[PDB]
Amino acid sequence: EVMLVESGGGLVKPGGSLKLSCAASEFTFSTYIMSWVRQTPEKRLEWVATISSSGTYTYYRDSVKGRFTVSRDNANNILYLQMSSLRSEDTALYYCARRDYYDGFTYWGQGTLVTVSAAKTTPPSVYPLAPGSAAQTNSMVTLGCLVKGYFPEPVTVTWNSGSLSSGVHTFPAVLQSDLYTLSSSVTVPSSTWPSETVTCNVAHPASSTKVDKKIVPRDC
Amino acid sequence: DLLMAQTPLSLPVSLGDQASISCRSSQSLVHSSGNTYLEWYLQKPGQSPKLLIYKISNRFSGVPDRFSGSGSGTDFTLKISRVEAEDLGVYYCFQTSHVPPTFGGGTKLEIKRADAAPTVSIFPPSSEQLTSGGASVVCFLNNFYPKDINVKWKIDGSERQNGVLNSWTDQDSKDSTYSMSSTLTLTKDEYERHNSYTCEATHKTSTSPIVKSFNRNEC
Repeated sequence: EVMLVESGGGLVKPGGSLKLSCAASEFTFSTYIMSWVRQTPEKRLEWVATISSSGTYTYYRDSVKGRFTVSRDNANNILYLQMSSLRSEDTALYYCARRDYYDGFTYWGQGTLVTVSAAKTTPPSVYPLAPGSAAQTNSMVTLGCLVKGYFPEPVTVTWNSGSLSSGVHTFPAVLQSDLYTLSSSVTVPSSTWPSETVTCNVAHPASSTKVDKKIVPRDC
Repeated sequence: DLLMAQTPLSLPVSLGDQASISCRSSQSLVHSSGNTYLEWYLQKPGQSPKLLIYKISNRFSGVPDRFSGSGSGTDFTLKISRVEAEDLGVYYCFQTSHVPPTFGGGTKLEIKRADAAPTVSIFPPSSEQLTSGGASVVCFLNNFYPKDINVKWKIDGSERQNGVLNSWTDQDSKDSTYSMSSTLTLTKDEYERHNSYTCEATHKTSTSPIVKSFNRNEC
């Protein structure tokens, strides 16, 4: 039941500015210290900012002081992070977290990704991966979707709007030429495809794009 | 500044066995009050970090007894008395006894399980791509263990490295395996001047190559 949902992430130019928000529910938000914590591309965690329950007192990691402002809306239960003079250093997945005084960061949101770069927003080209030169070993079939040439991270990939998750591998994006490329694979029973619809759902929030791609068998 | 060093960087351990992860700070974490504000977090793959321990040894809500934290001064240890597959991920220590609050760099816990051979599949470039002037061939190598793998591409019998991009997942919780994709990208022009395309792998479980191939003219 405790929920923290961040938004506002995406691409920003070096030296530019952005505002993250974090909507909280199912606890009394206005009586908790709240924090922002980021995770760098090298997977290190860095504390960013903390704000007192009333908003009166704020604390910042040195490297953001004078650049970031943490604030809150205790009526609507929203935590904010205004970010200016952004730098490559600031590229990270940003989490809001409830901070229970000295008893920890107790609850964390899902994170919103911020990429600071002069490259351009590019929506993905999505291509089906239908198996070739195969038909062997076990009774499963593996399918996929190639998600090619997009910027910035992230994308979200589901299969049949989430129903097929248990057979799913989505690979990490590899960066080639200020563009990312990934693939996602789904393995289902040989009985269910091609007799049934398998569809990958790709969302790229930075370009406000969603793509649905039904995987249909190759033929001559 | 106050720095925190974790060791080991990666921790391979078998199910039901014991693991211990250590965190060492560059100065005493004893705050001026006499308290020590050391916490541990677990980030499971694809999730947000989760609090396990606060104030050295107190377990957060829903954290089982088989996790335990101890230490004092500059040396702290998180212990998992009996490792389950769900304990997989990266463990981070964190201090807020001294300014500024800092995390350790993380310890990856790897589950040591039985050997698992890759399921290899090869995917010819969709004809939808080719109008773009490029062609991407994808090869999946799924659900194998250990992570060590040798993947090559051949084109009409000759090896090809130029244009190959590889990516690999983290260990998967459900079965404790790794997966890998390998993608060979050519211009359409070069793609059309070759006929046979081949992804092959060797692994602990298969020293003779696992070979998946297709012909550009087949449909």
